[PDB]
Amino acid sequence: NIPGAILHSLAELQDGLNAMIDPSWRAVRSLDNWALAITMESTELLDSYPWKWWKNLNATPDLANVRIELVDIFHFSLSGAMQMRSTPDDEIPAASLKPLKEVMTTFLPAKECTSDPYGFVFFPLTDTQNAIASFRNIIQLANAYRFDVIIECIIYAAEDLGFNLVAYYIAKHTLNCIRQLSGYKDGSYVKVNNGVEDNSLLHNCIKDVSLDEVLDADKYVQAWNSIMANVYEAFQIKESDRKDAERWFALAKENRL
Amino acid sequence: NIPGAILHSLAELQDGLNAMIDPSWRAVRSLDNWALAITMESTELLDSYPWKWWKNLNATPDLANVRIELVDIFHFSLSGAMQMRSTPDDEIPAASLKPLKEVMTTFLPAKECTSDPYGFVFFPLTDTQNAIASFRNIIQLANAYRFDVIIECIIYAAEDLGFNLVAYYIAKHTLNCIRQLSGYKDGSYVKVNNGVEDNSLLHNCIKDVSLDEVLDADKYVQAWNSIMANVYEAFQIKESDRKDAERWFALAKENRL
Ligand SMILES: O=c1ccn([C@H]2C[C@H](O)[C@@H](COP(=O)(O)NP(=O)(O)OP(=O)(O)O)O2)c(=O)[nH]1
Ligand SMILES: O=c1ccn([C@H]2C[C@H](O)[C@@H](COP(=O)(O)NP(=O)(O)OP(=O)(O)O)O2)c(=O)[nH]1
Ligand SMILES: [Ca+2]
Ligand SMILES: [Ca+2]
Ligand SMILES: [Ca+2]
Ligand SMILES: [Ca+2]
Repeated sequence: NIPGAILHSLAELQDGLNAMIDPSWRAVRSLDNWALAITMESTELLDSYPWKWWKNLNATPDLANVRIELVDIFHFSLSGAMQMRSTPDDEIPAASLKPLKEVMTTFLPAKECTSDPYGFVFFPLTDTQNAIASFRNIIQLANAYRFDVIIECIIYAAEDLGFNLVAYYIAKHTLNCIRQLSGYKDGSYVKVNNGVEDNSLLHNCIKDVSLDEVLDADKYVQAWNSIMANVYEAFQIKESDRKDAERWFALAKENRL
Repeated sequence: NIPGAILHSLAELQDGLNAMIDPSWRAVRSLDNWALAITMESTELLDSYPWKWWKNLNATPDLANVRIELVDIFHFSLSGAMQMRSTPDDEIPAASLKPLKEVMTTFLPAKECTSDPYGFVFFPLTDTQNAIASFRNIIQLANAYRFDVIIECIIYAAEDLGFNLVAYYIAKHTLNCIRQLSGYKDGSYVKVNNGVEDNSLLHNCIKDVSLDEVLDADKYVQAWNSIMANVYEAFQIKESDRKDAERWFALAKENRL
């Protein structure tokens, strides 16, 4: 799905969000931090499905929420990948250098099913049993620091669930920025404001964005900016507290220098 | 901490709760089900701690909630252990028969610390970094079906956090029963009723119970019955909808026949 130059641009966005949280995030964060964050998000993903046999039987999967949780994993996976790229070779943990088969047991659904390219995520993801096996595997990828592999898995999940991964990433990226501006660190952010969850507003912010537009080498920057603005406008954020893509790219290009 | 005959009696309680959920639970449930449930609970446990570096900085650990989450893991671990005991030898998965070192990477805190007997959980559990390493290990035990090992870990955690594991188990066991009577399956249960979480009521139901009383070979049944009644009374449950220990033991003894 995603061209290399687009993925590089997403990483730059991720770098800027991470730096907003902590200027020297590479020096302060650890590979285990990102692995933990992914593990935690993966359980939020699974909680979108009616996996419990003792509660809410015959509930249908919250597939809309799944979009969000996939994008959250993606943020942490991009982060872990560049944490790895920045890790000196002699500080790379053994689990990430050993054969994958030696550090992971792979889980499979009972019923026959499509797979992603690797042997890890299963379709359709409308199916609870496919989702369970999928994200038990993701947690084991995380534990073995295979952030790049997790990234591929997410793109295929997004393909199957029939949503625009990149568009959703920019929307949530923007919300993540918004939360840091609005007291997320000090506990004053109202995440569920008047019964409504902040994530739930993001869907309407991406209805107007096409698959070709968000990945198109010429069009992507304008399209990402329009998602950004939609999200900032949805949260009543003043113009002067906003950033655009170019700005995130600029902050990354000087962070690299 | 816990004598063998007491653990056997807890298993009988667990068997009865599981049968209330599904009469033939051994035939319908799988080892992966219990492993998944433990994985999910372990993330709820970790969410009691200020592990996030981007939210609610300098929050203190919800150690009271930790008690509950530990007991939830215990319920699923007892369940997995007797699922294993009931699994024909040729259906036992390889991960549970291989050397533990071959199916698990063990996580350690950075700072020096006490351990439980096995090499898996770290003290004090007032420390976020100890908790993180502890439950990343628990999830890997779960994935390798080491339910009995998880059980030992929980007893040592309870020792360090200075609470009565068995007393808390009976209280939550009773609440689990109460939820099944009150529409948990069909979605009509009010878990957060008037802003208050049901689990949060359980603490006052165990203040009057001592460590010696709940494990004492003569006294344990009366003590467990009094916790049971306290919990049923805390949720306004009519006498005729209650069960006592003897009753759970009786239901187990005929389920075995
Ligand atoms: O250094 C970071 C830290 C967080 N994040 C982002 C990624 C992810 O999209 C987001 C997740 O934040 P939370 O887990 O705090 N909340 P979420 O959006 O999952 O809702 P919930 O509170 O229900 O978990 O945090 C970063 O990108 N970089
Ligand atoms: O077959 C089962 C299924 C559930 N259980 C119990 C064990 C555990 O104490 C309890 C957990 O139920 P939930 O996860 O539904 N709710 P919890 O108490 O963790 O609160 P929350 O909804 O916040 O997860 O279910 C059994 O004992 N046997
Ligand atoms: Ca989260
Ligand atoms: Ca999330
Ligand atoms: Ca739970
Ligand atoms: Ca729980």
